Amino acid sequence: TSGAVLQAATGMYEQLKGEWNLSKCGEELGRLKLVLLELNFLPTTGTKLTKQQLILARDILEIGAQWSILRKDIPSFERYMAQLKCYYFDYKEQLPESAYMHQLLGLNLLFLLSQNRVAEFHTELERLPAKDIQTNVYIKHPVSLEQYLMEGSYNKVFLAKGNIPAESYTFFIDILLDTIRDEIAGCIEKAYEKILFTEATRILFFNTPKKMTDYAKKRGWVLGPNNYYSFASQQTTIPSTELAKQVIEYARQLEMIV
Amino acid sequence: DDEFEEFPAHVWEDNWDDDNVEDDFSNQLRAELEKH
Amino acid sequence: TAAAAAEHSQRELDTVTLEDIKEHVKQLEKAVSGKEPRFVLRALRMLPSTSRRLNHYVLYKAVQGFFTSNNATRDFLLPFLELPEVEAYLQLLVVIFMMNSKRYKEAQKISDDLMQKISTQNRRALDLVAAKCYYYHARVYEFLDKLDVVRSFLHARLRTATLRHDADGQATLLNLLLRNYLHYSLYDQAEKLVSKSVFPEQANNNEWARYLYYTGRIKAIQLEYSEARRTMTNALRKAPQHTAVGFKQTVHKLLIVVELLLGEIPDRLQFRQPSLKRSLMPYFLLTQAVRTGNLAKFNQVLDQFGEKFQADGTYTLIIRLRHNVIKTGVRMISLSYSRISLADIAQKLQLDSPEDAEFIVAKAIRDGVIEASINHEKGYVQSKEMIDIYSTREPQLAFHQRISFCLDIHNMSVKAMRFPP
Amino acid sequence: MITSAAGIISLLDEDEPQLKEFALHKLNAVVNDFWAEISESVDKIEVLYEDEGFRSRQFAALVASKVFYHLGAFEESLNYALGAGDLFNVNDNSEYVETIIAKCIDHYTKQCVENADLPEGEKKPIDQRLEGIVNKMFQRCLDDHKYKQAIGIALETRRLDVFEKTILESNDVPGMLAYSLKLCMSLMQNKQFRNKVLRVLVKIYMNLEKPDFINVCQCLIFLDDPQAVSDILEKLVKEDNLLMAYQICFDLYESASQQFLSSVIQNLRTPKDQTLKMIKILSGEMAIELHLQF
Amino acid sequence: DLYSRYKKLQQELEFLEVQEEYIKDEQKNLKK
Amino acid sequence: SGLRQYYLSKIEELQLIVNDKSQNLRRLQAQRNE
Amino acid sequence: VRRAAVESLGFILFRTPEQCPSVVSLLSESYNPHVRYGAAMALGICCAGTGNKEAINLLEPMTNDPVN
Amino acid sequence: YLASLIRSVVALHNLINNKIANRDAEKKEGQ
Repeated sequence: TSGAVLQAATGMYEQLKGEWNLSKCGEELGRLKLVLLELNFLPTTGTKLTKQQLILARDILEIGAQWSILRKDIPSFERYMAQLKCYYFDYKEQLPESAYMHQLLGLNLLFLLSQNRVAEFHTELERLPAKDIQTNVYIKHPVSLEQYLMEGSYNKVFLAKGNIPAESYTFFIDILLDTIRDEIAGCIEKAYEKILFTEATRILFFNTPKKMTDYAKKRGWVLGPNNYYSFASQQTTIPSTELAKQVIEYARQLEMIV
Repeated sequence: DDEFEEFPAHVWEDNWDDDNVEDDFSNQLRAELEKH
Repeated sequence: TAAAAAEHSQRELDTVTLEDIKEHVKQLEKAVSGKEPRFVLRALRMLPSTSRRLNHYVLYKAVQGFFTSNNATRDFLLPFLELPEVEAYLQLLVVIFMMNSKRYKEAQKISDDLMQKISTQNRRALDLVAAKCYYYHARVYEFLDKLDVVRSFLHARLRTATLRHDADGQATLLNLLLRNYLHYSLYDQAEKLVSKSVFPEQANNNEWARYLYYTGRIKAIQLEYSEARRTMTNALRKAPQHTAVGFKQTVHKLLIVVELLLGEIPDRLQFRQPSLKRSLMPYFLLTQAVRTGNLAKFNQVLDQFGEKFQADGTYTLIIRLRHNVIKTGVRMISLSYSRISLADIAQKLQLDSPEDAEFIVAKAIRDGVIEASINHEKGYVQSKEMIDIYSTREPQLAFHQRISFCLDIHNMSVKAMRFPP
Repeated sequence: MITSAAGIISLLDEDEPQLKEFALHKLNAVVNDFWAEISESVDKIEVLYEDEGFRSRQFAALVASKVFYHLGAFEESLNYALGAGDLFNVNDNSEYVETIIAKCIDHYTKQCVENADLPEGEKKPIDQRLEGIVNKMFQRCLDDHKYKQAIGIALETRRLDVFEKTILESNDVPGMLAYSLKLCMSLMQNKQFRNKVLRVLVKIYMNLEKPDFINVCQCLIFLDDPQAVSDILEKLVKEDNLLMAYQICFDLYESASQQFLSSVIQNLRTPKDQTLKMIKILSGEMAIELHLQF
Repeated sequence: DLYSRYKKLQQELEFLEVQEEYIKDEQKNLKK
Repeated sequence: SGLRQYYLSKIEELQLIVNDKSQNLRRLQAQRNE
Repeated sequence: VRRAAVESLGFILFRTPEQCPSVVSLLSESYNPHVRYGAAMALGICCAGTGNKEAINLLEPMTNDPVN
Repeated sequence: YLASLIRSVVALHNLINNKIANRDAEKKEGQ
């Protein structure tokens, strides 16, 4: 039975590869997920299949994540990458090294940077081994982007656009540009006095000048005064009630018997 | 109380200033007077 | 017969040590036979030095002259060696023996048996002995480099220790579990556990110290640097004085890195103190490099002591360093200046152009480490005119925290004035 | 081994009610070791339970109960444990099961004590599943040949029928009756409940083969029911047991109050030499005379 | 046995609470 | 073996509470004595 | 009325004589002689016909009390 | 605040005095 079901899963994967190696992949991956349920989604120890499960686990889940990124669906990317991460970092002794892994791993790092999840980003970097941070290109590039973004060299962050180890690193560069614009905003409204229209266009790398109105049509920092890009800077009474509360608290803890 | 075994293990109250300067205040002042 | 005479004196000392063990036992019965709480700490505090003085032949005689009720389980100790709480104490002593003897198979088995025993007995004065047993079992598995099965074991045991409204066992299990997560570099599960567990407000000093170290490390990796620095500093202030050289070294190392990240420069009395100089010297060089802003010397220090960084565990914080190195420059500039012009920050911060100055200083303000405004109509970065903070509620608030604290110590001190009868 | 459960929880986001079950199975397999991670995702399982997703109604509720258990929110952990259905496996040595059983008993007892005082009609209902859990716990009490402590939990729960059943179906019925009477007289405070318990005890005493009447008379003195004692005495008269009747009467004199003794005497008045002798004993001539002589 | 112990301890707890409250009150009045 | 565990859990909780309450009561007794 | 309060306390606690020494020890060392007398009488009523050693221990010092 | 700090120090001193008194009593009882 086990051999037959493994053969069926292998045949479905071979059909998948023959397909592409979009929607056809959709239903094929659905059925493959069902068959994986049939078999072993996450050995979870104890069973110790030692079937080199990593083989089919990677097959299905990397192909699923790749189809996801071609589809531009972040929830599916999250699902597939979570599973893939489990398979990567967990069954280390049994699993054979997968050279086709760092791509998705660094792409995940790029996704975290894209959705401004710096905490999780650094947690996963820590999870990664030390050498890979400085040796591999697939991981170095997202590391480089995050380092630049934290330093503040947004110009270098932008110039890195052309530098991409593999075209798979796509749509997260775009979400990253959007998030970078949001962070630039954050800076502008937290600490400036007023930025005129020309200087706003120069600083915030907006879309074409006609849409330059963007992010003011969207965030709208009370713009309008004098020149429409006056930035409307977004920059003394005794708290008697609160002080009374605190002093009464002193009295309470001083007079209560204990 | 308990030595945390799980963790492997001048007389001048210096406070920085151990920088690298063109002497402390001799060549600096010489050049200062020279350019003034 | 010099060897014989030395053995004779050592065995007289051993009789003294056996008397000390008997006194510890007697204190344990004062607690449990007396049934009063605590006093297990009284009988236990001498565990470290007693472990130091442990001796093989002494224990050989102990495992034949002790255990008044000879339940025959003494033969799980006798071959390797060649009450409801005293038995746990003796078993912990024996696992200590194998520990220092480097015998980590019967050590693990005997620790497992001790754990089965303590788990079976649902005592309330045995929780402290259970805590010490947990710690040494973890250390056995650590010298054996599993650190994995212990995760589930300790984690279930923590569940039990928190169902039973215990404090010492709860804290120690939480601490060892966090150590396991950190040893496997799981700084997401570690964070979730710390977020959804509450540390006993009334916990041992030595356990507060370790918990604070691990929590500070978690936050430091997680990029919450201000609370990370507060936690590590409080951990250091909590740490023992005349001991725990290694623990102090590690807390100090992480504190140096975390401060450098916040943008500050540490205190040099650290690198002064003799117990640490050799340990922290790489961080001495690193702090020099960061303070100077000399990226060349920084790269030299990384290439020259990188192995120690990957050993202690700092190697990502020391690149986040690079970032906060440029940040440290801008913080010094904005600490001594009030209206520096951008073209003048470009230079004095080692930048390229006033545009890069705009971006970097704006991000510094966003991170809230320089606390200034900015103006690009003419191009200057005017700071905040300091307001006299005594016609303000800041003194109110500071003294409020300190008065609350003093009142709390008076409360806790008038409490705990137990009278015996 | 696993090193993260976020992968497993990621399945719950799927739209496949074939994948979801495997997700939940493994999640329950590894809750005991990764409760923390799942705590944020518990929100998913809540709606998954509230819906009708195949097995979602029971096994998902089980994992929800486990996660809330580890977290510490016992009050809402109970609400899901009860719905967990037959999956709760009331018979197993798992700290989760023992602890949720403890909480079940505590909550049931609180509800019972709170709805005992309230009128017959407006009583806050009892979750029938919780009732079943507690009832199986009691049946296990009995099956364990641990008849005692069932009396205690029953008295706490204020449910008497089980008190009757447990004191009956046991060895040493006299010993259990004496223990129950000691508990009833000494500890329990609520007078109405004490009266109910004593009525059950008196019924048990009457139903015996060799009835114990001294304890019955003492219980009736507690209950303040002199008519019953008068009928018992007339019964002992007709069915000749004169020594027992005399002992009951002397104990009645030494314990019961004046109004109670007068009521018993009146109900008795309402061969006759024995009746007159008992009336004399109850009135007190013999007792006072004997004490004076002593 | 077990239930007797449980209820004895319970009664002891309420009894001690009452003593606590009384000592609190008398310390107040003694201050006065 | 019946609800030995349940009764023991409750018993131990109450034992702890009574113990620390006795400590505290003796404290207050002494203060009041002063 | 304070004395009556303490004596009534005595009446309340007589099915549990061990407890009365506890409630009355704190009262017996009171500056109010009436409360002291009520404490003594409460001990009497509680531990009547029981020879409670703790009770006698509490009463023994009171026999040398400066108030008649 | 100064008052509170003084009160804290006095309270700790009294706690120490009492712990020492109890320690001496326990040691003497043991011996």
